[PDB]
Amino acid sequence: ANNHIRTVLKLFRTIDLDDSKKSFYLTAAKYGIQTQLREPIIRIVGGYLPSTKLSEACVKNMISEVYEIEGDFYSKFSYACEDHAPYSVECLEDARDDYLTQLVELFKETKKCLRE
Amino acid sequence: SITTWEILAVSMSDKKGICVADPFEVTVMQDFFIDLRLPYSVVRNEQVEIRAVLYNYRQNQELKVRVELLHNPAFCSLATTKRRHQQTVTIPPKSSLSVPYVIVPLKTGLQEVEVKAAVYHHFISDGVRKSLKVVPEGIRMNKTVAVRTLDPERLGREGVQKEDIPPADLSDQVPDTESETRILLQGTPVAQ
Amino acid sequence: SPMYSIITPNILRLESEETMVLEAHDAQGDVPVTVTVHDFPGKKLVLSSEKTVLTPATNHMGNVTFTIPANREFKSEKGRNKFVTVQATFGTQVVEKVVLVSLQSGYLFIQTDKTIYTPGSTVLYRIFTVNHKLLPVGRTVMVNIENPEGIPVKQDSLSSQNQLGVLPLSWDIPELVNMGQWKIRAYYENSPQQVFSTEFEVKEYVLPSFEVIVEPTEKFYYIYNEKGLEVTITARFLYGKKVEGTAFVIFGIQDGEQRISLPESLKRIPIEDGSGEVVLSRKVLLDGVQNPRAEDLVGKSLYVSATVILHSGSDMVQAERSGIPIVTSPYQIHFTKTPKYFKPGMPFDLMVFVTNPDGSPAYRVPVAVQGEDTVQSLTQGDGVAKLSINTHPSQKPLSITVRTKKQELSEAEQATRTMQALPYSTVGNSNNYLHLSVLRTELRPGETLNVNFLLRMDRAHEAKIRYYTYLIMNKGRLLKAGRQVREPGQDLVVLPLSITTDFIPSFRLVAYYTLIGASGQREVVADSVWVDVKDSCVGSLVVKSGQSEDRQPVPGQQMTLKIEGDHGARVVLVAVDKGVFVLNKKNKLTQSKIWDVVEKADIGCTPGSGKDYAGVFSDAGLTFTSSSGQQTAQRAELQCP
Amino acid sequence: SGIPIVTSPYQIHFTKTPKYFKPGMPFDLMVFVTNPDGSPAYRVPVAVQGEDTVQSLTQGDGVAKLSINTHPSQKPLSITVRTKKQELSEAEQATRTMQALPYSTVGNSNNYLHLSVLRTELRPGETLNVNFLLRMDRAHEAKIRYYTYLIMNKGRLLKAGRQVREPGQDLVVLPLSITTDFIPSFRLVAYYTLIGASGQREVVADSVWVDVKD
Ligand SMILES: *[C@@H]1O[C@H](CO)[C@@H](O[C@@H]2O[C@H](CO)[C@@H](O)[C@H](O)[C@H]2NC(C)=O)[C@H](O)[C@H]1NC(C)=O
Ligand SMILES: *[C@@H]1O[C@H](CO)[C@@H](O)[C@H](O)[C@H]1NC(C)=O
Ligand SMILES: *[C@@H]1O[C@H](CO)[C@@H](O)[C@H](O)[C@H]1NC(C)=O
Repeated sequence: ANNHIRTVLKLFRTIDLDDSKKSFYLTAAKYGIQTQLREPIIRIVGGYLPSTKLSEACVKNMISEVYEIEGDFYSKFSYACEDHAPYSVECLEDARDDYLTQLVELFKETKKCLRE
Repeated sequence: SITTWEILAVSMSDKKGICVADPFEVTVMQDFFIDLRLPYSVVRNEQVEIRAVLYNYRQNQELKVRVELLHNPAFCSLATTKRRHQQTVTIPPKSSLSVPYVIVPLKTGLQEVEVKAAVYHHFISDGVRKSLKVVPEGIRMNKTVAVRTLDPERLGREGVQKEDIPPADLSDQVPDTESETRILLQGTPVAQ
Repeated sequence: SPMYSIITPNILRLESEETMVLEAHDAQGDVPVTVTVHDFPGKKLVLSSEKTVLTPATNHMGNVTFTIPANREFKSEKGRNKFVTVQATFGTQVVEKVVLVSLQSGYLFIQTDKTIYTPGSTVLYRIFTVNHKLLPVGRTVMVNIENPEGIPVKQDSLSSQNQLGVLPLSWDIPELVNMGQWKIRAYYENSPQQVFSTEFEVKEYVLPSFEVIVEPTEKFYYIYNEKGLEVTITARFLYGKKVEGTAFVIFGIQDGEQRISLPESLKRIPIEDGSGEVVLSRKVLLDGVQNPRAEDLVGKSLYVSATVILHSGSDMVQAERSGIPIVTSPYQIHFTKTPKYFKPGMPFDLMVFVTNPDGSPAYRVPVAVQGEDTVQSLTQGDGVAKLSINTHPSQKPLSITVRTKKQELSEAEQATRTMQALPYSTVGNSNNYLHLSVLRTELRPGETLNVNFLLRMDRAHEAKIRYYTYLIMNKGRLLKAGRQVREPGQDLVVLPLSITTDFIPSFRLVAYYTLIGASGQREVVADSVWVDVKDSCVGSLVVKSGQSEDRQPVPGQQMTLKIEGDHGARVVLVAVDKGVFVLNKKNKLTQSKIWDVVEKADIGCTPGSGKDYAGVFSDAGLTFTSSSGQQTAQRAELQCP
Repeated sequence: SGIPIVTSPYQIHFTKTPKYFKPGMPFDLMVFVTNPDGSPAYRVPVAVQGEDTVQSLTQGDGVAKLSINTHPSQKPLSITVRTKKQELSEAEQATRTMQALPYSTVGNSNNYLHLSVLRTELRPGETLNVNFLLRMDRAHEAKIRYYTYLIMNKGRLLKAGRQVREPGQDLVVLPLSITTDFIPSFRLVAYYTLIGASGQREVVADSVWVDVKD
C-alpha cells in the first residue's frame, strides 16, 4: 500500500545516531541498517491491502534493540579493537561481518510482527 | 558494486596435493541502480563533464527517477550549500539514460563525487559515491642529477673516494608536489 | 653367476625422497646389500644409510628410500654440471654408477588477486611452495619485484615453516611510478639460478562496464575462399545483459612482429541485441598488401581490433583478437606423441596429434594412412586418433605418411605429414624383441587398465624367462615396482593395473626381462610406453552457492557458499571483479598451467621405445647398471635436445 | 514396491562372462554387479578371491573388467568373485562361484585362437582394436596366411572381410569402424584353416561379445 510505507518511514526516521562518532563508521552503520532492515521490510510492507492493520509495538521494540546493537558495534569498534589500532578501518571492517550477521538474523526473527 | 564476481579457490592438502578450483560466478544485479562513469584522473582548474547512467531493468513499469548532485566544497558545480541541483527524468523500461554534469576541481589530493536517485510512486533509492583523483597540471620528466664511477683506488687516492652530489635546482617543479629520488648502486663485474 | 641390477632415476634432486629399486636375478638365498652415495669427484660421504637385505620369498626385490642432504659444497658451484656416485655392496660384489644431480627442489606458484593495478594501490600476492611430488614443504623463499626496465625495488626473505606452504605477502606501489609490465620473481635459496616469475602490469585505467568478445566463425581463413573472413561481435554487459550500441572493426595483417593495417576494411556495423557481423571481401585483403600473390600470404596472420561504443556515449572498450592463421589447409598433423622406434614384425602404434591451425586440438576428424587406406579412425576429445599398422619383419626402415580424409573437401586441403621410424636394435642380432601394447584413451583415476606384454622369442629360449620387471614413472621419480610372473608356454600375459589419483598426469611405464643367450653372454631386452591420464586435481575442491533461491542477490545481501574439499586441507580464497579480466585476461593461474609446468619439468622426452635397451632406459629417464657389466648410456645435459 | 531385504548390499551376475576359456591365454571375466533391486551398480571394487592384488572398478555400465592368467592345463578352472569394498564386514560382501570349461580342439593338436577386445562404453564412430592371438607350433605356423572375420548385428551378416597376416607374426591387429549401424551389439567370428594331423582338414574358430552404447 502507501500509508503503511509512510508509517514505516516515520518509524525509521526516529533513529538517532551520534554525530561525534567517526564519519566512516557512521556511514557504514547507516548503510548496513538501511540495506538489511529497511529495504526488505519496506518491500514486505508495500505489498499489503490498504485495509490490513499494521502493528507498531514490536517495531518500536525493534528500534530500541537496534539502538543497543549499534551501541555494541561501536563498543567493539572503539576500544575492544585489540587486533588493530583503535578507531582503525581494519577492525571496523572486521566487525562489520558479525554486525551484519546479527542484523539479518534479527530481521529473520522479527518478520512475524508485520502481520498480527 | 553492481557487477559479477569471480571467485577462485586454491587448496593446500598435506596428503593429497594442490588443487585450483574452476572459477565461480555470482552476478550481483539490481532492478535499478546507477553506474557513475568517471575519467581516472582530471586536471585542476579545467572544466570536465561527467556522466551518470540511470539503468532500469524492471518489467514494463515506468520510473520517474529524481537525481540530484549534493554539494561538495571541493568541487565547483551548480550545487551550493543553499541551492540544489535537481532533475526529474523518466526512464523507459529496459532502457537507459545519461544525465551530464559539469564539475571543476579545486583542491588536489583525492576528492569524491556522488549522486542520489529516488523513485516516485515506489520506494527504492540508490546513491553512488566514487572518488576521482585530481592532479595539478603537468607531465613526467626525468633529468639525471649526477652519474659517477666508484673507484677509491683510482679516484681520490689513498684507497678512499669522496663524491659530492649537487642537488638538482628543479626550478620548473610544480609547487606542493612530491618528488622521489631513486638511488641505484651497481658494481663492475670483471673476470677472465 | 647371478647378476645384480640397480635402477635409479637418471636425474637426482636435492632434498627429496628418491627411490632406488634393487633387484637380483637368479640370486640364491638372502643377499644383504648396503647402498652408499659419494660425491664426484672425491669422497665426502654424503649418505650411506638405508641398507636392506634381500629375500627369495619376495622374489629378491627391494627399494631403498632416502634423501640427499643439501650442503654448501653443492651450492659452491652453480654454473657447471655436478655429479655424485651411488655405490651398492651386494655382499662380495660391488657395483657403482655415476649420475647427474640437478638443483631443482620444488616449484613456486605466484597468485595475484588482480592483473592490473593503478598507482597508489596495494598489491596482494601469495607464494605457493610445493615440492617435486606436489606437496606442501617448508623451505626459504626469496621474493623480488622488478620494474619493466629491470631494476629490483623490493626484496624479502620469507620462510614457509609452520605456514603449510602458503606465504601471504603485500606491497604498496608508490603513487609516482613508471607504468609498464611489472614482474614478480621468486627463487629458492638452494638454487638461486632457478627463477620463477609472474607478470602484472600497472595501468592508468578505470573499470569498464561491459565485455566485448570477437569470435570468428572459424579459427582461420581459407586462402581460396571467396566470401572472405567473417567475424562476429558479441557485446554483453558484465552482469548478464545485452548491449545496444555501435561498433568499429579494422582488420590488419600481422606478419612477424610488424603490424600492417588496412584502411579500406573499416566498417561501422550497428550492434543490435548484443550481436553483429561484418564481412571482409577477399579483394580488399589482396589489394591491401603490396604483392598480389596468393601463396606469399600463407604463414601470416590477421587480427581484429574491435571498438564498441554505447548509444549513450558513456564508455568505450577496445577488444582485440590476434593470431588467426592464414593456412591453405584447415587441419594440422603433429607427431610429438608417436614413438620414433617400432618393432619389426610386430604391431606398431601411431598416435597422430591432429589439431586446429591456431593450436587447439581438433575433434572428430578422420585420419588414414596413404597406403592400404582401409584403416581409418576418428580423433577423440583430446585430439589424438589411434592407429594400427602391421609391420613386416624386415630390418629396412619404414616410412609412414598420414593424411586427413574428411569429406566435402578436395585433395589439396587435406593436411599431409611424413615420418621415418627406425627399427629396434637388439644385442648380437639375436632377434629378441619385447612389445607393450596398451590402451591409450581418456583414462581417469580409478578405472582399470590392461597392459599386454607381448614376448617374441624362439622356442629354444621360451622357458628360461619366468617373470617380468616393470616400473612406473610419475613426475620424474618412481611410483611402484613389482614382478609379473609368466609360466612357460604362455605367450601373452596380462598385467592388471590400478590407476589411482597419484598417477596424474602422465606415467611412463617400462618393462624388461633377462636371460642367457647366444654363447653365454648375458643380455637384457627392455621396452617403454607413454600413457596419458586426465588432467584434474589430485583432490576435489568445488565451490557452490548454498542459497538455491532468491535469484540475483541484491548488493549488500548475504549469501552462504559451500566449499567441498578434502578434510584437513587449507583453502585460500579471492574474489575478483570481471572488469579487470575484461581489460586483461593473461598471466593467470589454473590447473592446466600447473600440469604443463609439471610435464615440462620431466626428465625424459621420447614417448616410448628407442634405439636399444640403453637408449630405451636413457629416454625413459632411468639408469640401469648390472654387476656383470651391462649398463646404459651416459647423461650429462639437463635439457634434452 | 519391490524394496528388497538382502543381507548383502550388492549382487554379482555372470550372464556376460564367457563360459569357455582358452587355456594358456587371458580368460576375460565380465562381472555384472547390480544393486539388489536390479539397477546396475557403479564404482564398486570387485576382485578374485585368489591373488587379491588383482582388482578393478566398474564402469558406468555396471560391468567391471577383469583379467586372469590361465595355466596351460586341461583341468576345469574355477573362479569365485568377492567384492572387497571397504567399511563393510566380511559377511556383507557378495560372493559368487563359477566353473568354466576349457576349449576343446580336434585331434588334441592345441591349435587355439584367442580374440581380445576393448570393453568399455563404446560409441558409434570411435575406432576399435581387436587382437588375434594365434597359438600353433612353428612347424605348421607358416601355412596360415589370412584370417576371416564376420560381424553380426541383429542376427544378420553385417560385414565380411579377410584380414591378411604375413608369416612370422604371432599376432595381428585389425582396425574396426563402428558406424551407427552396429547398434546395439555385434559378435566377431574369426576362423582360419589348414591341413593338420596326417592329412585331415582342420578348422579353429572363435567369437566375442561386444556392447555398444544404446
Ligand atoms: C617401495 O617402497 C614402499 C615403501 O612404503 C613399499 O610400500 C609398501 O609396500 C608393502 C607391500 O608392497 C605394503 O605392505 C606397505 O604398506 C607399503 N608402504 C606404505 C607406506 O604404504 C613398496 O612395496 C616398495 N616397492 C616394492 C616393489 O616392494
Ligand atoms: C624517463 O622516463 C621514461 C619514461 O617516460 C623512460 O624512458 C626512462 O625512465 C627515462 N628516460 C630516459 C631517456 O632515461
Ligand atoms: C559383402 O562383402 C563385402 C566385403 O567388402 C562388403 O563390402 C559388402 O558390403 C557385403 N555386402 C554385399 C551385399 O556385398
